[PDB]
Amino acid sequence: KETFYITTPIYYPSGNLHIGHAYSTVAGDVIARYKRMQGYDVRYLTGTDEHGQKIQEKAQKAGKTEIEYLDEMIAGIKQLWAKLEISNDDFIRTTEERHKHVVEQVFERLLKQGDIYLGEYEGWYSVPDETYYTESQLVDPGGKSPDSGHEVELVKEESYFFNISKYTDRLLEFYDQNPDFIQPPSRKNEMINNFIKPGLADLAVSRTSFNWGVHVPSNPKHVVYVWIDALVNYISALGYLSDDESLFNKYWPADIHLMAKEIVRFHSIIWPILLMALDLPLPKKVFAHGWILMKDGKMSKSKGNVVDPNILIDRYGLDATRYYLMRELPFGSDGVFTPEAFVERTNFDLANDLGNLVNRTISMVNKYFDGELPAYQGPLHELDEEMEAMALETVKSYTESMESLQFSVALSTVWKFISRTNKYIDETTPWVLAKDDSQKDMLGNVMAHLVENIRYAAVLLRPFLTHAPKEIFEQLNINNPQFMEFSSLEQYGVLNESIMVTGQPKPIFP
Ligand SMILES: Nc1ncnc2c1ncn2[C@@H]1O[C@H](COP(=O)(O)OP(=O)(O)OP(=O)(O)O)[C@@H](O)[C@H]1O
Repeated sequence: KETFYITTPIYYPSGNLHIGHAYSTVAGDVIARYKRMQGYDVRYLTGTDEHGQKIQEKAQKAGKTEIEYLDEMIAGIKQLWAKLEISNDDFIRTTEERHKHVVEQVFERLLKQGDIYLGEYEGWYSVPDETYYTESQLVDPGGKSPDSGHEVELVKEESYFFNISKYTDRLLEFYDQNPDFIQPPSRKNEMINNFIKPGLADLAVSRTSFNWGVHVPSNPKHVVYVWIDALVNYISALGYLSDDESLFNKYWPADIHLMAKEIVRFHSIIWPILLMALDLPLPKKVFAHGWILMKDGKMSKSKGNVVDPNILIDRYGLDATRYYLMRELPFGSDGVFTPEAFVERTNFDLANDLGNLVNRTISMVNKYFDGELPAYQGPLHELDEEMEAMALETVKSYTESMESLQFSVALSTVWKFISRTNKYIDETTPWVLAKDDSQKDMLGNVMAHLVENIRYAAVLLRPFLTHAPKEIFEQLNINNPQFMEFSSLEQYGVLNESIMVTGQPKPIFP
């Protein structure tokens, strides 16, 4: 079987994870499940970026040691992914020796090759802006930020520097060979002012001002700078430079690195250059989504302008939480959270459109045939040929949207099919057919189309929702695992033996 490897970013446990982090991890989970259903050998990784001054500060901020603070935070994150039913195959932590050893190895290798050299970084850090500046960029100079008005802090410390400019021609050559590397196309607007043409400055890849992180074996006063440390997670979790590299050679290069837009530059410039320096294959694709916003900007874990996903899961359930994120907030833009939109998505799309349809269909199969669904014969009603064609086009359109990670467009397309199946009841009028004994076949045909239409939706929603499709298969009494796969949607009319549906149809209530 063909392999597929997808990653989220390793999240910085500086606070509790909000719904933006949930979107990222659910989005990657949707693809993982989707790819497993297509017949790929999938590995899906997530994790925690546990080193840095920022973690060292947040442990200070919560008046506590480094490793005690983290253990408590990592427990909460694993509990969240458990509650979200994320099908991640592994959880990488940068504090683990399996990661650390590889970072140490990589860093000493770059040292041996001459790629890195000892020096001093001198610059101007704006405390509010969280961005470094040169002295010429300062306003009223020891000066003000050009972006804001806050005066800057002078930062001088020993640092290793990585000669990245020599990989410029190979990087530009890689972009030419892989013009669709960054998806969606709007996200390579993050590559504006990239400095590749005029010349990339040597990157400061270690700190001496703090001591929390991966220490450089040659010079332990230095700690490896957080971004090269963090990016190693994608290859270290597969056992790169360990005594078993079987996962690395099976899954690398990664098919998708998933993220939000603000780390496209890091994943598109620094990460391929690092891989080039190790003579490793480059990632296939970078998929970057937008931000969930509030009323004071992007949802931020250090700021606290957040919605806790535990609140949404506890109150409304898992399916409503997962559906809302994927449907309401498109991959290719930013989006505002509101409690209004959440209940509308929950009640109108899930409980009504899908939930009514299932209840209506089972109620009529119980009423007219005593639960005994007649087998699919063919498109016997005059509308069936178009509707069966629509079902096939729904799967094809769904596929196109899913391959480009347009999750809201895929779900929107699925919901047009669900709505049309509700309208199919209205315009066929089974209750009227049921009065005439001579129309029993047509009535059977109509019920058969309703059940098959529902099965199409349920299969397509398996990557998105973990409970409701399973609940739908149980009530309709589709036990065969074959009828739950994508391949069974390739031709309409799967159920050609009669089926007994449930006698006590409960609400699906997704
Ligand atoms: N508002 C958001 N919308 C979507 N994704 C988000 C959001 N915030 C964080 N993420 C996800 O987390 C990744 C960034 O992880 P990070 O660890 O920095 O959390 P943070 O909230 O961005 O940081 P900070 O702690 O500085 O606010 C993004 O690339 C994205 O995957």
